[PDB]
Amino acid sequence: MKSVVTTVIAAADAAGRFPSSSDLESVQGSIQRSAARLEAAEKLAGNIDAVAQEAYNACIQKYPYLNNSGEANSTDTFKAKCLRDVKHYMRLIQYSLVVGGTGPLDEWGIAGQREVYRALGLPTAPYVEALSFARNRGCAPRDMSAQALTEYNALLDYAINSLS
Amino acid sequence: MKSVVTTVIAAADAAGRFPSSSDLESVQGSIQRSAARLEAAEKLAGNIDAVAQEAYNACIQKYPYLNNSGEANSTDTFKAKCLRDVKHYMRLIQYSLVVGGTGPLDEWGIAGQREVYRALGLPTAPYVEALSFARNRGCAPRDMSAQALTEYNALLDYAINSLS
Amino acid sequence: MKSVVTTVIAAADAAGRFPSSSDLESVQGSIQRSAARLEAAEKLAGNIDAVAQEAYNACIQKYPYLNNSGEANSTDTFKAKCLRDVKHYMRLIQYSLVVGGTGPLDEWGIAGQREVYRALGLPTAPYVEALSFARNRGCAPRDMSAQALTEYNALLDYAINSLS
Amino acid sequence: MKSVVTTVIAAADAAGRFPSSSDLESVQGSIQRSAARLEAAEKLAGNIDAVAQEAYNACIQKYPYLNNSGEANSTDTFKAKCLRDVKHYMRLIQYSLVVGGTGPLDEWGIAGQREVYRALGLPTAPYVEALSFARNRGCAPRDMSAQALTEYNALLDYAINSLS
Amino acid sequence: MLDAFSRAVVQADASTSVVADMGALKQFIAEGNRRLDAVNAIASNASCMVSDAVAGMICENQGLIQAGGNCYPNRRMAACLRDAEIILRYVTYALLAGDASVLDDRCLNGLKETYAALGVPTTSTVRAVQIMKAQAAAHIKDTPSEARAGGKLRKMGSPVVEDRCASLVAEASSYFDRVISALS
Amino acid sequence: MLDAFSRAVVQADASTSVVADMGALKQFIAEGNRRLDAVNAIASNASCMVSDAVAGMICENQGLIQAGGNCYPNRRMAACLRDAEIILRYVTYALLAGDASVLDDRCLNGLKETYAALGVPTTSTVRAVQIMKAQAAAHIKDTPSEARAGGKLRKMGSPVVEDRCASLVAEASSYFDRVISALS
Amino acid sequence: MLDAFSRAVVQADASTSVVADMGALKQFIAEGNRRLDAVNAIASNASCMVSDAVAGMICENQGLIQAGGNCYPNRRMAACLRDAEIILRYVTYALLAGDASVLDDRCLNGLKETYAALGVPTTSTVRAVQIMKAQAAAHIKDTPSEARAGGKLRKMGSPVVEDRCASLVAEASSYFDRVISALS
Amino acid sequence: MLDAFSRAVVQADASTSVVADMGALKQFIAEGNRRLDAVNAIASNASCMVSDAVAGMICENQGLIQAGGNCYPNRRMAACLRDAEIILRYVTYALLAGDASVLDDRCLNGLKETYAALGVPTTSTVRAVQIMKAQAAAHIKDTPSEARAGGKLRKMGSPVVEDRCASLVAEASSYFDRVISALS
Ligand SMILES: *C(=C)C1=C(C)[C@@H](Cc2[nH]c(/C=C3N=C(/C=C4\NC(=O)[C@H](C)[C@H]4[C@@H](*)C)C(C)=C\3CCC(=O)O)c(CCC(=O)O)c2C)NC1=O
Ligand SMILES: *C(=C)C1=C(C)[C@@H](Cc2[nH]c(/C=C3N=C(/C=C4\NC(=O)[C@H](C)[C@H]4[C@@H](*)C)C(C)=C\3CCC(=O)O)c(CCC(=O)O)c2C)NC1=O
Ligand SMILES: *C(=C)C1=C(C)[C@@H](Cc2[nH]c(/C=C3N=C(/C=C4\NC(=O)[C@H](C)[C@H]4[C@@H](*)C)C(C)=C\3CCC(=O)O)c(CCC(=O)O)c2C)NC1=O
Ligand SMILES: *C(=C)C1=C(C)[C@@H](Cc2[nH]c(/C=C3N=C(/C=C4\NC(=O)[C@H](C)[C@H]4[C@@H](*)C)C(C)=C\3CCC(=O)O)c(CCC(=O)O)c2C)NC1=O
Ligand SMILES: *[C@@H](C)[C@H]1/C(=C/C2=NC(=C\c3[nH]c(C[C@H]4NC(=O)C(C=C)=C4C)c(C)c3CCC(=O)O)/C(CCC(=O)O)=C2C)NC(=O)[C@@H]1C
Ligand SMILES: *[C@@H](C)[C@H]1/C(=C/C2=NC(=C\c3[nH]c(C[C@H]4NC(=O)C(C=C)=C4C)c(C)c3CCC(=O)O)/C(CCC(=O)O)=C2C)NC(=O)[C@@H]1C
Ligand SMILES: *[C@@H](C)[C@H]1/C(=C/C2=NC(=C\c3[nH]c(C[C@H]4NC(=O)C(C=C)=C4C)c(C)c3CCC(=O)O)/C(CCC(=O)O)=C2C)NC(=O)[C@@H]1C
Ligand SMILES: *[C@@H](C)[C@H]1/C(=C/C2=NC(=C\c3[nH]c(C[C@H]4NC(=O)C(C=C)=C4C)c(C)c3CCC(=O)O)/C(CCC(=O)O)=C2C)NC(=O)[C@@H]1C
Ligand SMILES: *[C@H](C)[C@H]1/C(=C/C2=NC(=C\c3[nH]c(C[C@H]4NC(=O)C(C=C)=C4C)c(C)c3CCC(=O)O)/C(CCC(=O)O)=C2C)NC(=O)[C@@H]1C
Ligand SMILES: *[C@H](C)[C@H]1/C(=C/C2=NC(=C\c3[nH]c(C[C@H]4NC(=O)C(C=C)=C4C)c(C)c3CCC(=O)O)/C(CCC(=O)O)=C2C)NC(=O)[C@@H]1C
Ligand SMILES: *[C@H](C)[C@H]1/C(=C/C2=NC(=C\c3[nH]c(C[C@H]4NC(=O)C(C=C)=C4C)c(C)c3CCC(=O)O)/C(CCC(=O)O)=C2C)NC(=O)[C@@H]1C
Ligand SMILES: *[C@H](C)[C@H]1/C(=C/C2=NC(=C\c3[nH]c(C[C@H]4NC(=O)C(C=C)=C4C)c(C)c3CCC(=O)O)/C(CCC(=O)O)=C2C)NC(=O)[C@@H]1C
Ligand SMILES: *[C@H](C)[C@H]1/C(=C/C2=NC(=C\c3[nH]c(C[C@H]4NC(=O)C(C=C)=C4C)c(C)c3CCC(=O)O)/C(CCC(=O)O)=C2C)NC(=O)[C@@H]1C
Ligand SMILES: O=P([O-])([O-])O
Ligand SMILES: O=P([O-])([O-])O
Ligand SMILES: O=P([O-])([O-])O
Ligand SMILES: O=P([O-])([O-])O
Ligand SMILES: O=P([O-])([O-])O
Ligand SMILES: O=P([O-])([O-])O
Ligand SMILES: O=P([O-])([O-])O
Ligand SMILES: O=P([O-])([O-])O
Ligand code: NA
Ligand code: NA
Ligand code: NA
Ligand code: NA
Ligand code: NA
Repeated sequence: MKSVVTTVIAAADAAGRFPSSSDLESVQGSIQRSAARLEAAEKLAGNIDAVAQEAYNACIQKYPYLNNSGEANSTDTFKAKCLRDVKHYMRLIQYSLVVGGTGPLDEWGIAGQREVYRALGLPTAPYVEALSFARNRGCAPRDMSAQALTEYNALLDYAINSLS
Repeated sequence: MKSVVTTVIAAADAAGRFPSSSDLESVQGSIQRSAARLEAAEKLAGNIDAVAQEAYNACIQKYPYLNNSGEANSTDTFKAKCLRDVKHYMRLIQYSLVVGGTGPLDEWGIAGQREVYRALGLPTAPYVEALSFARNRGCAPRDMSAQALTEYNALLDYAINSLS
Repeated sequence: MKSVVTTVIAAADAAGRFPSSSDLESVQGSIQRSAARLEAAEKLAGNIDAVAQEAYNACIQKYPYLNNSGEANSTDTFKAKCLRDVKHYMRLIQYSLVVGGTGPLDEWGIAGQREVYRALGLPTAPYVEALSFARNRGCAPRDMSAQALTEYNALLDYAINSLS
Repeated sequence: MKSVVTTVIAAADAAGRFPSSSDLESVQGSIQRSAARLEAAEKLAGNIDAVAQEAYNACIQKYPYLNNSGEANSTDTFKAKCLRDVKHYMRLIQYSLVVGGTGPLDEWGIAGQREVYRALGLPTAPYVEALSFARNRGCAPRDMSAQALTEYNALLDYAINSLS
Repeated sequence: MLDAFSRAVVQADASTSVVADMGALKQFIAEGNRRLDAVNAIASNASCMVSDAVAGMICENQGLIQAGGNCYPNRRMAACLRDAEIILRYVTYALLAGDASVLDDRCLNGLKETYAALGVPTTSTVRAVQIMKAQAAAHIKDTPSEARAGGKLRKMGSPVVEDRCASLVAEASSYFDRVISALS
Repeated sequence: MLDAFSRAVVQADASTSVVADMGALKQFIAEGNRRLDAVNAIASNASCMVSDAVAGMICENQGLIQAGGNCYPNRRMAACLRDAEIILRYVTYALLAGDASVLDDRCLNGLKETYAALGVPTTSTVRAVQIMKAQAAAHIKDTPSEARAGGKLRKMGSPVVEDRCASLVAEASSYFDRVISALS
Repeated sequence: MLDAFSRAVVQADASTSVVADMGALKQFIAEGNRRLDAVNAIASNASCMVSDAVAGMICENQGLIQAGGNCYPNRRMAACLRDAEIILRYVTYALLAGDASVLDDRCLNGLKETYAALGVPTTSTVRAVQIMKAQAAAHIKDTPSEARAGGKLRKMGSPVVEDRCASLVAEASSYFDRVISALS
Repeated sequence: MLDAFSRAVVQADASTSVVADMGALKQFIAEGNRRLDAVNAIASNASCMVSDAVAGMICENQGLIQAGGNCYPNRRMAACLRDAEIILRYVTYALLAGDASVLDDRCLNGLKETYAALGVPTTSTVRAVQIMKAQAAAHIKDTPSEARAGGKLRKMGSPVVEDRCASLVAEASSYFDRVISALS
């Protein structure tokens, strides 16, 4: 699971090395940046339902054709799954804020996503719009500090890039 | 050359990734730890000759047989080389403090050292003793701060471990 | 284990060949040379303790610093182990004379030697001097035939090379 | 070209080794066996036309159908080429006795032989009979010493095996 | 690869000397947070940048999307998009490291010869890289325009200073210039 | 591999729930400098630890260096020294990460079976590990004795607290105990 | 692989002792020329031996060359011929070395399982190996019969002794028995 | 690779003729024991030769061990020691075979071009090979000097003849000259 520490351990192990000076220095970066990313993680842990609900609503507002017969937001099951999927991305962003690398999002969100959505005929633009809404929505210090918001926004952009 | 940033870049490149959260976080560690290691680097840059001279002196005091006819410190040229060698290690330590990883020591000191010393009949114990003397010599706050001295000592132990 | 016959069998097997002319001819060389090397092996078998003792004694005479507190010949246990080690190399030489290839010395003496002596901070120069003494000591016809002595000396020089 | 010495060199090179005891011992086998094989080589060099002629005559005696219309010994050009081919094998045997390994026979006779004879519709049994006649013909000490004859016969059987 | 600090060490080693000027190195550290922001600004906008740059290259040279053109058929368009991303990726590594060596060594060396053997057109390659250079400068300054953003505008929200990180803009632009230099 | 933070994530993902407990995470961060000192204390002393542990295993069990012993001949001694280093290396990774997964996955899984196929004696392996555990504890606490240091004593110079990093000593010891459990 | 001499050294090494008793070893040297003749006798006749042995196996069991038989169709007959030759080749290596290790390590290990998975019949394989054992005995003694030679008789012309190399015949035979036992 | 005898066979095959001149080949055989002594003389002293030669090359050119020198830093010194040993190894193979083919084919072909691309200096490589040539000549003749032996003198003890193996010294020296000519 990609984080600061697992990246440097994997590099050390590939070379048969004990942890050395740059490995310790890297982990000091986690000590320093952790406050911002855990602040965002805590915000998101407390308010993920509302955050996901509004992002979902925004993507349907953008693309009302999804409500038409045969389309991906058209049935009660579909509506529930689409909201659930937005919440899954947010949860994986919460995890990635906890870890301080993209591992959770990479392994549990991104890997396979394109194949799944192609198979099920799910368009990617609504996913992008939900995440895009969420990315443009936050402001500091209203919602969280400026650096917490930097961390949150970076993970949303990471997700957006993976679907673009 | 191994450092915080080249390690993360190499890991990113192997996976076809742009820099991501854990890469930036790792580099913040360099921002943080730099003061300590650069303090040590400055001290060593300003006093390298005296530091090497006393460490060299200590290894010959330990192993006076090196002066006896035929041995590795017994002539003027040999004497000069041995002191020079001790200074090379301390210069590579200075470089490693600047870089924040062991790259300079690895690439320009450690690689090949055992084969060179073997071929030339040069015993490794006196190298270890010079570095050991240097490792036990420093104290804080006299010579530098406690964390500068931690950086300095860790690289000396890195070099000692390479020869042990 | 490397010998005349295992070398030619390995080469034949790699090519899917029965033994052929050059394989048989190689083994004729063992029939011819065995007299010299087995003579040396029998001499060494019958006098190994004295031969190793004088080699050990020579290496300590060259390096009296080994007797000093904290050095590798400084305790009764260490003195016994050093003599033992010299005897191990002579025993492996005896085995190599029996086999007619360097297999026993390569597999049971040389492989790992550098790593062992490094880890224990044992200097290699005393091993080299013991073997060197042994190499320069014999003369023919006093000790054995001139071709026997050639065989014995060649294996001592093979061991010296491995440590040099 | 496979010989005693090239086999041990190739094995030493694959392992990054200088020549060692078993390599020298193998070559002493060539010093010893060379008398036998160079005796056979000398006799064959001096009498190759007669040796080849009678072997060729024997193979046609065994297979007179080869003289019939359309068969492989039925024209003057075919007759000349068949005898020439018998002589080629005997010359390669002569070379193999000189080298002390099968290299010249392997590379210049055996390699490709089955493809060539198949393409031209040439039966192998007459080749085998020529070599078989040659193999059963010699006697010692009339033609050469018993050990020279053993070398000659072994290469003839090596050639027969390659065609059987 | 090297970084800005090992680059200084290589220069010192040329005269078997200690690194004595702590000044420029302490400047790298002082601007370290800005440098992280600059990298974030590019990486965070990379898909948009690549797509827009390749599209721009094409709208300025329609021959690329007609028979015989090097972004025709779909396979070639795809390969071009991939390359523009690769290039931007290695530029971003150079900016994180504060040194061009990873870009030079892992992306640029052999690129001219590779493209010449394939018939990838230099003129158009240059334009794609120029557009990415301009995009990168705007994102580092956090001044992208609505006019160029095609409904996809992003603001980074870093602490603003009057020069808008001019030295980092210049450095980033120098790396894009190295890409272009490597084609001739 | 996992680390202490991704461990919490995997536990939460098992119930597709957010990570709610920030306090435990913040405690990891608060002891981060002491953790880095603990790792530095082992890594810095690793050659001395390994050699002393293997030598101690041998002085307590002379069978290992006598005929048919598993540290005879040189090749076997060298393999053993290498193994003790490998085990210490993966224990130190586990301590840096705050999680045993790298040690389980990359070192311990399959190792008991590998050793049974080679005949590497379990009681001696365990003893080498026990010695390394005791060394690690003393170096983390920065209280090695002269009596065990063989004239090679090192002082770390970390800032002293009354408990001398008891929690990290217990955690490091737990990783050595995991090795012992897996291999016996 | 080991040879007769290295086998003796492995014995001595088990007690960390010099090789003192050299009588058996000096006998190997005194019988070395006859061992080379024994090897030459088998290698020189190997194609005849293999073909005759597989043909004998078959003439004693026509099921092998009928529907469902393990030497039917041509590819199976060819594979059988190839195997008999492989086996004979490794037996000759064992005889040259004076030690079965090459044969056990490089030929016999896993052979039973291989044949089981393929359905190669043990009874028939054993008979082929038994025929080759008899052939090799007669060629080592240099007493093949015209009756069994099918117009292809060869005489080796080695110097005759009363026992006709009984010791080497027994040793060769033991290697063939080892092949058979590996299928038991 | 070829040896002295297969070289003669290649020459004979160029006119599809038997090898008739047995004399030069019977001279090879007569000098075989001295050839094995000559190879033993070099192989047995190889470490001392290589280290002394490379040290000699350096003491005559101190530029090699200064900044920018091709034996600086440790890695380059090691690579150079490795190469001198490789070269000597291949020369010794050629002397054992009595033919340069192994040396030309496996060591010298492409070597000058390899060194040019790396910037390995020619004059210095030649010097190291010159010193090894001179050492080899002394060891073959069994007349090394105390002056040059640095307290590591070895005597071979081979049976002395008045010419001290003049033909083999010329031959060995010719192989070293081949190396030097290939690198010049
Ligand atoms: C074809 C008709 C054609 C185009 C396609 C387009 C290409 C083009 N783009 C620019 C400049 C920029 N594009 C930017 C991209 C983005 N901004 C964002 O906010 C999102 C994240 C992203 C993707 C849309 C940016 C930042 C710029 C920089 C300038 C600015 O922001 O104002 C150019 C100009 C390049 C140059 O200066 O040489 C071009 C040509 N133009 C077309 O004609
Ligand atoms: C054989 C006669 C034999 C030994 C060899 C020795 C092995 C042994 N070692 C310990 C404990 C420690 N060894 C330590 C090592 C070092 N300390 C240093 O300062 C340097 C860097 C390094 C290498 C020498 C350390 C730190 C300890 C911890 C205890 C302490 O410091 O006081 C033990 C005890 C292990 C246990 O408690 O189970 C043993 C057995 N002893 C021998 O008998
Ligand atoms: C099928 C009708 C059938 C056979 C085919 C044949 C098989 C068989 N062969 C032997 C014994 C030997 N065969 C030998 C082979 C050869 N002798 C030579 O001179 C040439 C070079 C070579 C190939 C033809 C030899 C040497 C023997 C040994 C005995 C001897 O020489 O007298 C046997 C007997 C096996 C046994 O004893 O168990 C068999 C069965 N027999 C068939 O029925
Ligand atoms: C540096 C100032 C410097 C040197 C280092 C040295 C290099 C050098 N060495 C020789 C000649 C030989 N060296 C030999 C080596 C050995 N002899 C032994 O007995 C042992 C086993 C071995 C290792 C020490 C030998 C055999 C010679 C041959 C000459 C001799 O024996 O007298 C030379 C001379 C090369 C030549 O003749 O062209 C040089 C330059 N000299 C330095 O100045
Ligand atoms: C040009 C690049 C920008 C700009 C950037 C500035 N950033 C400044 C401060 C700052 N940035 C960060 C985030 C950065 N550090 C990290 O550790 C990580 C990720 C791990 C990132 C992305 C931090 C933490 C800080 C310091 C805190 C703060 O000041 O709020 C900054 C001010 C300091 C300086 O002058 O260098 C600037 C100028 N500014 C601009 O005007 C353009 C748009
Ligand atoms: C048990 C491990 C020790 C012990 C350790 C303590 N270390 C404390 C502080 C500290 N350590 C470092 C160095 C560390 N941080 C890094 O970034 C790097 C390398 C990149 C390393 C090696 C720093 C920077 C600090 C903080 C500065 C300081 O306090 O001086 C520390 C105090 C904080 C705390 O209570 O956690 C402790 C206790 N202490 C002991 O008693 C044993 C010997
Ligand atoms: C059972 C195997 C035989 C038999 C064999 C004997 N061979 C004897 C002597 C002998 N054989 C060779 C040839 C051999 N040596 C080589 O170097 C090579 C190839 C490179 C081969 C093939 C030599 C040189 C000699 C020695 C000279 C001589 O004796 O003429 C031999 C006599 C010595 C002894 O008793 O061991 C025997 C008995 N004898 C038999 O009766 C069966 C058929
Ligand atoms: C120049 C190279 C020397 C020198 C050499 C001579 N060696 C002579 C004889 C000889 N050497 C050996 C050992 C050799 N044969 C082997 O089988 C093996 C290893 C397997 C080796 C190392 C033997 C067995 C013999 C024959 C026994 C003997 O003569 O004592 C030799 C004399 C014969 C000849 O003239 O060719 C010479 C001259 N002599 C010199 O002056 C320089 C130093
Ligand atoms: C800065 C003043 C902005 C801006 C911000 C507004 N946000 C408003 C409501 C709102 N925002 C969110 C997302 C936020 N909550 C979280 O928990 C997280 C992340 C974990 C984020 C980023 C939510 C769920 C809500 C609704 C609940 C709430 O009021 O907090 C808001 C109120 C009016 C509105 O809903 O638009 C404002 C004003 N508004 C701006 O125009 C500037 C650019
Ligand atoms: C703490 C008070 C120690 C202690 C320290 C002493 N060190 C003394 C001299 C000394 N130390 C060094 C090494 C130091 N200089 C550097 O530039 C660097 C690293 C870059 C280090 C680690 C040198 C070269 C010297 C000699 C020059 C000088 O005096 O500064 C020293 C003076 C007396 C002496 O030489 O021993 C002391 C007192 N002494 C102690 O007793 C505690 C444990
Ligand atoms: C001092 C603690 C020793 C000692 C040392 C001597 N070293 C000798 C030669 C030598 N040293 C090195 C390593 C050095 N060169 C580098 O480029 C670097 C790192 C960048 C280092 C650390 C090399 C490569 C060499 C060989 C080339 C040369 O001569 O410079 C030396 C001369 C040995 C000889 O010529 O026979 C000595 C005496 N002497 C002592 O007593 C202790 C063991
Ligand atoms: C040739 C005349 C030499 C020389 C030789 C001397 N050796 C003496 C004693 C001696 N040598 C050995 C080693 C020898 N014994 C073995 O078993 C083996 C190999 C297996 C070898 C090489 C031993 C153990 C001894 C002591 C017992 C004994 O006397 O045999 C010796 C006696 C005086 C002395 O001890 O130095 C001589 C004269 N001396 C020379 O000066 C020329 C060059
Ligand atoms: C042993 C006494 C045999 C036997 C042998 C005879 N061979 C006869 C003639 C003959 N043999 C060869 C082949 C021979 N010459 C060579 O140069 C070489 C190898 C290089 C070999 C193996 C030739 C070419 C000839 C014809 C020329 C000649 O007379 O030498 C021979 C004469 C009568 C005949 O032609 O058969 C005999 C007696 N004869 C026997 O009865 C026993 C079993
Ligand atoms: O993984 P993906 O499916 O390619 O997104
Ligand atoms: O690299 P090294 O030589 O092994 O130290
Ligand atoms: O094996 P080594 O350790 O390299 O001697
Ligand atoms: O090579 P070959 O054709 O198979 O004979
Ligand atoms: O590491 P690099 O060489 O830069 O790729
Ligand atoms: O990464 P991993 O799977 O833990 O080894
Ligand atoms: O060599 P080997 O192990 O017998 O196969
Ligand atoms: O074998 P070779 O071809 O000479 O490498
Ligand atoms: Na993308
Ligand atoms: Na070490
Ligand atoms: Na060596
Ligand atoms: Na065949
Ligand atoms: Na267990």
